[PDB]
Amino acid sequence: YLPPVPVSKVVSTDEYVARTNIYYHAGTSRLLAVGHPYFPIKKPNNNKILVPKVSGLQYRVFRIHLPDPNKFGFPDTSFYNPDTQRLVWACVGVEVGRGQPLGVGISGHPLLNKLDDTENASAYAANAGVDNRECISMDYKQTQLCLIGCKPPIGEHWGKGSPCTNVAVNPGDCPPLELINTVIQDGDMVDTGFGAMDFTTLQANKSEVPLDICTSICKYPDYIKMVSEPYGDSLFFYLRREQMFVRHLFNRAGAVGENVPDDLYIKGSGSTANLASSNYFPTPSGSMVTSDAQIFNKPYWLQRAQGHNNGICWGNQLFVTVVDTTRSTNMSLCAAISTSETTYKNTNFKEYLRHGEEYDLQFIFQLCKITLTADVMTYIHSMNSTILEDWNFGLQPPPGGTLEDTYRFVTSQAIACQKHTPPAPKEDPLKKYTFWEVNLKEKFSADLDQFPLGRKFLLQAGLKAKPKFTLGKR
Amino acid sequence: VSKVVSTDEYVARTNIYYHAGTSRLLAVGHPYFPIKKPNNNKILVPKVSGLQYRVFRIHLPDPNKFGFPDTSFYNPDTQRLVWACVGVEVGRGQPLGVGISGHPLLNKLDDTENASAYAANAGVDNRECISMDYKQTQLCLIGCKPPIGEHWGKGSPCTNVAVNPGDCPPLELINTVIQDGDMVDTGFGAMDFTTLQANKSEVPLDICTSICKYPDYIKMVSEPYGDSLFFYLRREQMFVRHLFNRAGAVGENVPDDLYIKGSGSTANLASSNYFPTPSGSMVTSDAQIFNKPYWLQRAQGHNNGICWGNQLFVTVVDTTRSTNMSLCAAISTSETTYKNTNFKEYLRHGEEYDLQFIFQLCKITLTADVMTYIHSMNSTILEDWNFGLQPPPGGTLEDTYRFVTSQAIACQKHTPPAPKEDPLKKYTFWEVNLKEKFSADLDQFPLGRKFLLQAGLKAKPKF
Amino acid sequence: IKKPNNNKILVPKVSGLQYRVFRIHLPDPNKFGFPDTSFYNPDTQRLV
Amino acid sequence: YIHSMNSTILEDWNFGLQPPPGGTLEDTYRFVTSQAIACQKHTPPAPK
Repeated sequence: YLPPVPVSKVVSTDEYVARTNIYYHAGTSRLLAVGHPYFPIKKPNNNKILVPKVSGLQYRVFRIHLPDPNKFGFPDTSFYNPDTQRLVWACVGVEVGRGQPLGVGISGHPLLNKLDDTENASAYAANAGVDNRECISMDYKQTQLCLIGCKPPIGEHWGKGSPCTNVAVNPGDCPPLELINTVIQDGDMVDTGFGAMDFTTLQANKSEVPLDICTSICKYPDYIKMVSEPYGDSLFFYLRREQMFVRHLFNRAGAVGENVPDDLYIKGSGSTANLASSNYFPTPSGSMVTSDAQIFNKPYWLQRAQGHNNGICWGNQLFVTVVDTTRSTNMSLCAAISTSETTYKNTNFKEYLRHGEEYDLQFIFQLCKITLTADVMTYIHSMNSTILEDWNFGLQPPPGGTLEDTYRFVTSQAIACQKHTPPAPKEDPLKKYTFWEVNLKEKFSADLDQFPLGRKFLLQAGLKAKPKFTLGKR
Repeated sequence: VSKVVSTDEYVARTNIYYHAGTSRLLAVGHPYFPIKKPNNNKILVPKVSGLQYRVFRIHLPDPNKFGFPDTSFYNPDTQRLVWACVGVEVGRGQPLGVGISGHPLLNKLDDTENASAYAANAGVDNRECISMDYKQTQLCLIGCKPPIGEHWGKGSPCTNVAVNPGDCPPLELINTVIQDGDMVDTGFGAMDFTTLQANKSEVPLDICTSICKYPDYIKMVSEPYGDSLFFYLRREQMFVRHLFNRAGAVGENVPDDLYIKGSGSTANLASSNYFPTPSGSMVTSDAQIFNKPYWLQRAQGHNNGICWGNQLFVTVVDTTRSTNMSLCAAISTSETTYKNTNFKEYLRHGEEYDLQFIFQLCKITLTADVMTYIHSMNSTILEDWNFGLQPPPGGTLEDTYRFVTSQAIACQKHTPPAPKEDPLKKYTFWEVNLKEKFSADLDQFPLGRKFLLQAGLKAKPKF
Repeated sequence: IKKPNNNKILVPKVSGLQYRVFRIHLPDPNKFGFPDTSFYNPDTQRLV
Repeated sequence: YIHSMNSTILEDWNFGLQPPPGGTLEDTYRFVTSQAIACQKHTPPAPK
């Protein structure tokens, strides 16, 4: 309804939204974490962990919340009746601080699938034995990237799907592969260049790769999928950098999975008629870091983006994804169980492994208003109705009469508390999805000049009315 | 627009007033329990006492059907008519006197008011025959939605600790619609004794099975439209009389550090539980809230005396008339030497109210906002009106006739399901029909002329 | 009510005879949105 | 007069120091945790 008829050409978010005259910033200072690089340290008898597995290799998701435009007001509001009009945060600019010293903590595995070196063969190697696996480590591809939007980022991975049923499933068959997209979660594992997939399922050996990735299913972001969003709300911006190069050239150790056609060579003799393993694998090697590759510690100013979405954070909500390989340093240390004896005894000493983390979030914001027609209300509810859930705004559809309400009696009880300890209604439909959280809703300064970040923005766009305290000469 | 508005906005007041009312009421029953044939489940006598609550559902006929001496002043197309309730009365004819109740086996230890010596040891089944008076109370409740009560009750405990037999059940606050026949508080609080009291002897008969309930003014008035009640009045009083003990195994011992260990007779701790004996006080002719007119102009809710769906509610409870007349019949009229074996004893109990209602007539103009706002409030209202349409279906049907002719066309007629109108039909309670009783004159009635007297403008023919 | 060996309360002691204090916080009105705030200056002024 | 009455009042507002400059200019905010190994943010007492 309303007079004209439903033409299908979308509006881009700077159509209806209006940019206010006023700006803000707040944010947390920093964060830490420690952890063991390889695996979590737990109470051995229990299943509960004393320590989680932690590394820079872990995708770190971050989700931030903002105060209500209606409840949280501001020094000059003059421009709106809350009846017909509402307000929304807009994200003009973003920072990421990283304060660690830069270095690599690497990793490896105590049993690695390996056969031989293919680089220079001075003799024909032996034949497949029983469990020749060995203890080997490797560096990883270096990577830096940043992700910003109101919907979570969406990665992808390989997986084993169900094959169409023809060949009777035989243990040891080559399993079918399938390419699967999924939401990114916290603690998730960067690719090593060995691909986003499930090793533990798809590799029965489990010894093919270092511990960290062997456990989990690594994921990789899809620009194709994500940016495809005709809203732009998944992500309206990003940057990325990565590098890799080859180091060593090896063979797999195990029974040949799928045989080589013999017509591809000429028949051998002695042990040369015995085909050594044809499965080769490269050795990824991280490269030299630099000071200038950092995509961090530097301001960005995001005005136009690829989607209709322009810098709008719907539902008081904003996301950031961060990937750094530079700070991956894992420090080693030991405490001696006996400090008496003056002779060095490896048994006296238990070496220990911990890892650092540091982070910053500092967020400019510009406030914004919406004028409401049904047309407006149509699209958004059409777009996503949940935004007309939390925010009525003030209104259900333009009648928007109240609900003959339930006003809550749960406030304290007799130890009944299923007025809910099985908690309150609605949800985050993504609440199941684990990832890290911070509330800023308390922090906002009314003027920027207090902070190092902001004044840059005052500097960047220049000062219209420069701060004047009538000090200095009069 | 959101945010409910004062009904006097869109409603307009007319120039016409009407009156109707029942002739009267007179009720008889047994106070303590209902009577039924011993083998049968059918009631021989219904249980009746003043202590029981009284609900009154009062229908009105749709005024839009009610032709006026001049109907021209409105258009039946664009508009409707809905009744406004200006003023309300409650008649009571019984002579004022107080009833009473008790129980033949009452859990009791001893008198705690004065003790010259430490008590004895609890035996088995020391319960006694003792009675007490209930708190005096008067209240009145008026509105277009059912009066909302509340009570304590047992909820589902947290599942952590395994409940052993005799453990303390957790407690819960439970709203419900108020039903007729339910019991006033005795001062023992609104809850279900049946569930939370296994002894069944902890209170006098009348309330033992039922659930005493009490109106929660907050949640009631908390309704946005006020349609639960737009008005009320309340009076009650109580004072203490006796001080007793519960007799039974102690559920939870007192921490010893709260006292000093005794010895001999003082070694055993007497029952810790005390419960009061509530007492009604002197009744008076002055505090009666009945037999006197009321005038409802402005209420707490945005609803101003608007009765939606031709429906209006009255909830009235009083203990002042609780008088229980006792009577006796003789099984043998011969002997002149009296014998207690000769007489059967019975208890019957009277009840009398009366109802007279003013009404004012009101028209509603429509727009979309109007139509929606109501439909927002309660859409069932428009159903009883003629607006909301609702195109029907129905292209074709195949009648095959005839069916009892047993060449089989299928087996067929399945659509009774919607005589159903009252959603509260599950709730049984007192009923009255005024629909016939309207009249267009306030002069011929005792009540009405006061309405004129108050607002003035006596207008009567000449003689 | 408390577990007999424990020091932790099983049930809180409650009776009408107990006094009741109520502390009531308000949020700072100097952060708080008004349909029109221009009637004052947040610099030279305050709100309580 | 206010500072006479109760000085703690001026703290909760702005107005940290007597005429119109502003600021408590040593360093302010810090957090050392997230997940649980290192001895918690609450090993130090609550200052406020």
